[PDB]
Amino acid sequence: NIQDQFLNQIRKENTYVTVFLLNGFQLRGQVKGFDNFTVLLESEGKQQLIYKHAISTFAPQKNVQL
Amino acid sequence: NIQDQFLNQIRKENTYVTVFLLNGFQLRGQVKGFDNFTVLLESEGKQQLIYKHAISTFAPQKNVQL
Amino acid sequence: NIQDQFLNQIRKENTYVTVFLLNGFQLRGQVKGFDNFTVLLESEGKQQLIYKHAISTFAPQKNVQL
Amino acid sequence: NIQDQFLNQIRKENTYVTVFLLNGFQLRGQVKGFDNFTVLLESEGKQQLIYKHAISTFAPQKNVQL
Amino acid sequence: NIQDQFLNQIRKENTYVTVFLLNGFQLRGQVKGFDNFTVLLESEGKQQLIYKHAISTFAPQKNVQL
Amino acid sequence: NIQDQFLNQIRKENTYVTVFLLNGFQLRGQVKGFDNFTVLLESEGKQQLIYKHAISTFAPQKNVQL
RNA sequence: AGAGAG
Repeated sequence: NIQDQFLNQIRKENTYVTVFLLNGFQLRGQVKGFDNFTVLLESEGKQQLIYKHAISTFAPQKNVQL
Repeated sequence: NIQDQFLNQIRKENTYVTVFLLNGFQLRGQVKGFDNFTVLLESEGKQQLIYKHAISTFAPQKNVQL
Repeated sequence: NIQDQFLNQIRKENTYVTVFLLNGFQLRGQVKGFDNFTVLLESEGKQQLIYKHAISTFAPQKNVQL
Repeated sequence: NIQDQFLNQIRKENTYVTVFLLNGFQLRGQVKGFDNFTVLLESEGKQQLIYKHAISTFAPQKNVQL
Repeated sequence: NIQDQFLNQIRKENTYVTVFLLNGFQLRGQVKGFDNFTVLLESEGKQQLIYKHAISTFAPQKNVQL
Repeated sequence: NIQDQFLNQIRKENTYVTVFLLNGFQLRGQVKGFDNFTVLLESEGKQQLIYKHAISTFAPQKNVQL
């Protein structure tokens, strides 16, 4: 499982991440949680629960070790 | 399971929530209930059954306790 | 199950619902049936079979009891 | 199962159908086949295999008995 | 199973096929193979692995035998 | 399985692929890993985790053997 | 957030 490798690191190394969404919107934050369906993003003040189905791409601040 | 503590908790506390849809359209209100597939939002007196497949992000009012 | 309650109640009541589609399009009419994948809507004497995957939000005209 | 009722009739009564798609495109034809994933449309000369996932709505030429 | 006789047959006969994507973009070519999730199209010398979730419609050259 | 062959072969060969996204967006880089849900792409020293649900087409630079 | 595909 890359996805889970990727995301748990980005989570415990508190990396800043841009989340690109399906529509083109770009969100920036830190991942504080994830399950099979959803990502929990700390992003500009707020806790936003993102549906994985609406995410296109994670562009990390610093590249992850996998 | 974060999705489900997120949703149940913002439901118990009538947190005011911004739901952003996949299309960009954004909706505002409170979650009356949810199941596997759908989120019942009240939106100023009014009921909207939203499919979660049409939902991108929950941005609640202040931060819940997970 | 909120979806099925919500949806059998609007079918029963013969409620006028706005169905916003994923593209923003809006239909209106009344529900005549559903299954796990589809909603049959009458909208001006015409039956339209809508897939639930293309639906965003059902906004009914009087809130529902569930 | 409405979906299958609907579609098998529209198929054996050779009804003309507009298929509205997720993007708004409108296609017109007769259903010559369907499986769980796909619809076979006779539509302006050609046999087009449509993915159900890309279909929003079937608007039949004459309303179906269900 | 229509999808699968459709695809295998247009693959055996290098039928020229218009694939319309979900976005409207349309692509033209021949199907080299397919699996559960993906259609290998050759498109003038060139290989494109397309996810079927990104595909709306197959419009082949003349009509195949199903 | 064509997808996994296709994709392990471009990962092996270190091929330059264009990945067209569902929105039309184009990325380019090379595949470093995949799982059943995601592709890890390096595109200019940066790792991007793309979901397969957001991918339309992988257009590689030299056709693949499968 | 009222529908004809590069």
